[PDB]
Amino acid sequence: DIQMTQSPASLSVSVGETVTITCRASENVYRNLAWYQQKQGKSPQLLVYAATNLADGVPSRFSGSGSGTQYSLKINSLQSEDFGSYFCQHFWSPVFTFGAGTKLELK
Amino acid sequence: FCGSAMATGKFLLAYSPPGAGVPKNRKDAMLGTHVIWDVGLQSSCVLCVPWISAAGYVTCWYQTNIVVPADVQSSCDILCFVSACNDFSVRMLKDTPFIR
Amino acid sequence: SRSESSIENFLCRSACVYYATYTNNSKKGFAEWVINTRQVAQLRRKLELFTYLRFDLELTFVITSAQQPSTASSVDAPVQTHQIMYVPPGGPVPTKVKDYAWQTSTNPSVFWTEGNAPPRMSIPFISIGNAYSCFYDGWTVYGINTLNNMGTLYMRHVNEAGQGPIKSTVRIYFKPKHVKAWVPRPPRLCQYEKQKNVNFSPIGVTTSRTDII
Amino acid sequence: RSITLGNSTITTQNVVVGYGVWPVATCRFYTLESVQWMKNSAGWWWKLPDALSQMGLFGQNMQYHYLGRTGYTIHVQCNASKFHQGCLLVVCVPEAEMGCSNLNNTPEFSELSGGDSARMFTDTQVGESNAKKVQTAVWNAGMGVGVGNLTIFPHQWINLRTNNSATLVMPYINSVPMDNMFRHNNLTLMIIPFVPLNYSEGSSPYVPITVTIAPMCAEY
Amino acid sequence: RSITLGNSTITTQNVVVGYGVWPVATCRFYTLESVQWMKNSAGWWWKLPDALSQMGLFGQNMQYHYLGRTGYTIHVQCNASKFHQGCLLVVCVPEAEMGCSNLNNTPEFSELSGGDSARMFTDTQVGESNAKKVQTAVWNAGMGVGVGNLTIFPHQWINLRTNNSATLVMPYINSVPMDNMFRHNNLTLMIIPFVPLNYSEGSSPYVPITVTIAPMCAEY
Amino acid sequence: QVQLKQSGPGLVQPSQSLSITCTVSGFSLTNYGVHWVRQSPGKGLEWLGVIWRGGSTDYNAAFMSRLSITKDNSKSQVFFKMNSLQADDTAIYYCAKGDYYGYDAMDSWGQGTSVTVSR
Repeated sequence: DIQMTQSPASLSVSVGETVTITCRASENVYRNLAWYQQKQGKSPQLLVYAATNLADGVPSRFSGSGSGTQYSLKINSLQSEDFGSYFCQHFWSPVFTFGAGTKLELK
Repeated sequence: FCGSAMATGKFLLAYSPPGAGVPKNRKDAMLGTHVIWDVGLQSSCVLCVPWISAAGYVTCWYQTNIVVPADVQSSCDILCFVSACNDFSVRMLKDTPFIR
Repeated sequence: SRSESSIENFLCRSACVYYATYTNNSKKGFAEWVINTRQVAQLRRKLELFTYLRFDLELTFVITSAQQPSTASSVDAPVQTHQIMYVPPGGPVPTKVKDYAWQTSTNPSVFWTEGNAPPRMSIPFISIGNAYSCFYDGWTVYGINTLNNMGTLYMRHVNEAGQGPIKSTVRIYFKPKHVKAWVPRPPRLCQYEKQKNVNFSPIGVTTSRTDII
Repeated sequence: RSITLGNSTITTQNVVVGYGVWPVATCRFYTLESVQWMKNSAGWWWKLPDALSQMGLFGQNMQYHYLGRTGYTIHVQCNASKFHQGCLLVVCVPEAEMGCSNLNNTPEFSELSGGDSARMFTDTQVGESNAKKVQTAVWNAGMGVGVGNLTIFPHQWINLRTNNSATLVMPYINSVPMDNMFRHNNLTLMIIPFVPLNYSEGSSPYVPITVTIAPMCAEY
Repeated sequence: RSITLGNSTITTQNVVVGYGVWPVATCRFYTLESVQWMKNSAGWWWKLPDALSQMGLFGQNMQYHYLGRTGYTIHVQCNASKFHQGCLLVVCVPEAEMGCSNLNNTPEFSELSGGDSARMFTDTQVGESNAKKVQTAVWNAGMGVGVGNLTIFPHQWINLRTNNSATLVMPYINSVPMDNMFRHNNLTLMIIPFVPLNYSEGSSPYVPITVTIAPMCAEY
Repeated sequence: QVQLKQSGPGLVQPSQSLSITCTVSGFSLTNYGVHWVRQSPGKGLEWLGVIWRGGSTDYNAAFMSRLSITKDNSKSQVFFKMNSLQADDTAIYYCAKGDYYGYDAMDSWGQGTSVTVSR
């Protein structure tokens, strides 16, 4: 089966920096990727579907890219409300599997 | 429609005949008698209706959202006018109840 | 020069659409083919440019034989004859080399000895509708359209082997006549995958170059 | 301007008709519910004599009387201010035999046609091992054909710089003169955006697109 | 013989029309379900624009469109052999304001008119202290009038010795030219047997009576 | 727009069956499909199974024998039965709709009901 490895483990950056996050697939997915964000004990929300397209209410700070296997998401400037977990998910073929899940402390 | 000069949109003006119920959706009001009214083309639509001494409703529905360019306010208002189309037929005069 | 681009001069050609072998002694040696245009890839692209076609049909068969390895004792055989049966849509269908469906009445069939001219036959336009449909968005299973069924073909020997078997091949040709087309279509870009339907894999638009300038 | 049919009124002000030819309470301007054109959109499509049937009295004529002859006319208009930019393509393809994502099967019914609800394209591939899903990569346009060659069908460009709307008239195109409508969809309306919608900050971030269908001379 | 309207056919072979004057899928011969005439019978009655409304597409025209103008024609025929004897009276009274059994109230709705089902008379009095019931002693005919004087209304004698059937034609009789049909019943068809049905032993013990109503020129 | 909710038992018995019914609001079931995702603190996120808009279902490979998902169109709820309810099912179960602009991703989610296997 295809596996998703989310990298790196966790970050702790101040407010207003440009951070990056990436996750890797096992075979080709053809940009069938979805990014998720879950705060402390809430339901997750969708931000980037198909690895480029932002959601309807998500601000323009988030940005994603990648094609083939190496996919990545880019935050240009942090705010105080942007911490939490971050998951990448492929939806190419059943079984759909997720990433590992990272965390932003915002020290 | 006394709103901005740039903003467009579409409205329904559904008249429900007496005997039928009030529509609770956009879709079934489209099946009844209505007229789709545009903002960008003209600024005033005319709807005629019989009236006689439920008994009918003149509900109006959002067809699309109001797209408006930047540096224009979004909230717009709408007036309403009433006059007699043809001649009425009154009979048997009485006094008014709008007095002490 | 424009008469080389008319629709009549664009399709009135020939193509080896089928190639099958059958022997006489193996108790199931008989060739079988359903008539459909979607067999050979190069003709399918030339006919899917239009949607509604209406043409007569003209078939020729070239048949040859080959001596299978017999035992001994100087095998001598006379000339062979071949029977080519044609079944209209909605008729009986054989299943063995000896069945009732070969000696039936309303299935036209030819008989042809070797060493002569090849046996041309011609089928007119058979449909309940007004035109064949090379595309059909609808159910009958999806995208089948049982109206444009043109029938099948069946071949066998009319001899019994005496001392040595003989296998034989057949190359069925194909030629539309008096073609009229309707409502053209853009030419199919992606490769063909399955014969029965229109399935495909997604592919790029055009072979790339290095940059815009 | 302000043409009426039955008990409905649509106000207009160019027309492009069929292949050169021209085509009792059913004669009314049905209106599908409008979809939203965003930046990252790919396209929408409706099967034509299926989107009318699940909702209208025309569909009430369908369930009593299967077989019919119809002739359509389609209005498509999107309202946007002068500050938006982008380009659409309104085309009406006959006999759109779409292909399945799985290589060996055919797509099921509920994926080819939402009842008066727009099925949407996408700009990636789709999965194959899942279920009967329509292969909906947009640059092959679902039929395995090049999307640039799609203008051989009757079409009309909507370009928000100058033009604003598009009106089509389609005659009855079928082989059999009388076919059952429940198992057959002869027309297909496609709307594909070539130049994607772009705007500045401050303006509204989507443009609505309304589709108005009105059958003319339905014989039973 | 064999007259047809819409999608129904009734085969006949005398007529008595109104007060001298003569009166789209609704023009069809509706047929109420037949009642059985026994020895000990008393009579039946139907309210006219209520028995059509609960069952027909004419009633489907009623629930959309309340107010209307209609003009009726009624066929009544009973089939019996030559060995039965008895006499009927087919009359069609306008504005039959029946009286209640209780002296201080008015009868309720479900006792004045069964929906296309015949309410039946009786030859006794009825109780008074019970509920809102129609005073249905037959010799006063429900309206407090002498039953012998009932032939001033348009009527037709069915006598099984010679005659067999009865056809009536009733014009629209109302004060207001347009009144709501849901709260008003303008006509009333009454069938009263004077000479009761008698037969010998061996013959069948009841004669069926079929009632066929057909509205003509219903305006809305 | 009011989104979908769910209603479950919350507390179970070990080696049993579970029954969570997810209640939707506003959208149909012929235009969308739902997604069943288990959120666990130990094994992370995992996908369990879906029912597509045509009525066909797909399950996870590790739970082929223990799952059975169905739905009702006009009544507008879905039903799924997890079986045999082992000790590793100490996790909160999510109900989420899919096909966000026809892309097969989870758009909106349920409130989540955490279940625990033990007494």
